[PDB]
Amino acid sequence: GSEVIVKNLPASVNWQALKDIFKECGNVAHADVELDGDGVSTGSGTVSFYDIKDLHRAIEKYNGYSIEGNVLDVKSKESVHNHSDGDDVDIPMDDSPVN
Repeated sequence: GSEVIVKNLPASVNWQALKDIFKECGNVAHADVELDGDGVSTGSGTVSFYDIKDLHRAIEKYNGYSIEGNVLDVKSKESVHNHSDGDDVDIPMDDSPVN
C-alpha cells in the first residue's frame, strides 16, 4: 500500500489549497485533482505522501478535519493477498455409539 486519496472536499477547494492541508507541517510532497469535461473541478483528489512513515501519522490527524470545504475523509490504494484454497465445506459430521 502507498499514497492517499481525499473523497469529501468540494470543488471550492483545489490543488494549491490541497497542498497546504499537508504542507502545514513545514515541508511539501505532491498532489493533484481531475476536472470534469465542463471545467468545474471536484475537490476530491489524490495526494502523493512524504513517506509511509508520516502517512499513517497524518491519516489519524486529517480524517475528520475541515479546511476550505467540508469535513474531509481519507482513503488509500490498500493491497490484495488473502487467497482462497477450499476454506469451507457442505457435508455432515457426527459420532454415535454402535456395535
